[PDB]
Amino acid sequence: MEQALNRVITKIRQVSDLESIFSTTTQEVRRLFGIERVTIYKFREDYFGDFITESEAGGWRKLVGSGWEDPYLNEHQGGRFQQNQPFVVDDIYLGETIWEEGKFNLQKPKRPLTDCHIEALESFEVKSCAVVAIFQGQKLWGLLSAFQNSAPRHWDEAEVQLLMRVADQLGVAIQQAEY
Ligand SMILES: *[C@@H](C)C1=C(C)C(=O)N/C1=C\c1[nH]c(/C=C2N=C(/C=C3\NC(=O)C(CC)=C3C)C(C)=C\2CCC(=O)O)c(CCC(=O)O)c1C
Repeated sequence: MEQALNRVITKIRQVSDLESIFSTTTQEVRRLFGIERVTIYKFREDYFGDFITESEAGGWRKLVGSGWEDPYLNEHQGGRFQQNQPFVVDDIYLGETIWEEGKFNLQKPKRPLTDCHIEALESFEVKSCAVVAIFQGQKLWGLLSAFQNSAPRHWDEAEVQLLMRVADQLGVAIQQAEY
C-alpha cells in the first residue's frame, strides 16, 4: 500500500490549512477503499467525542456536527486506542478481528460486540468499521474511521496498516498546527 499511501500523503501536503488536510484525507481514503464513509472524530477531555470531518458516498446522513458519547471509551479513557491498537469489524453483527503483535490472529474466532455498541453503530448507519487512533505526539487525539453502511466489508491487515499510517500523517499535521 506504499504507493497508495504515498499518493495519500502527497494530496494531504498539497494543501495548507488543517481543515483542508482533514477533508482531503477523508476523501482520499474513501476513494481508495471504495467505501461509503470515512470520518475524523475528535476526543473530548472525557473521551466522549464529536465528528469533525467526513467524506460520504451513497446518500447517507451527515455525521459532522454530531457526537458519540461512548461509555466504554469514557470509563477506559480511550480503551485500546491508548496502546494504538486498531478496532477491525467486517460485520457489526459478527464481531471484531483479533489484532495481536501488530497483525491479525487468524487462529482466533471473531469476537462479538456488545449489543449497545452495535446499537450505537446502527444509529450512525454503520454496518462495518475499521477504526484507528490519531495521535498528536504521544497524546491520543481522536479516531480515523473507515465505514461501510450498506453491507459488511472485509478488512485486510494491509488496509488497517494503511489507515494507521494515514492517521499518523493526520496526527503530525495536528501537531504542527498546534505548534
Ligand atoms: C453501551 C454501554 C454503549 C453505548 C450506549 C455506546 O455508545 N457504546 C457502548 C458500549 C461499548 N463500546 C465499546 C467499544 C468501542 N466503542 C467504539 C466507538 C467508536 N467507533 C468509532 O468508529 C468511533 C468514532 C466515530 C467511536 C467513538 C470503539 C472503537 C470501541 C472499541 C474500543 C476498544 O476495544 O477498546 C465497548 C467494548 C467493546 C464491546 O464489547 O462491544 C462497549 C461495551
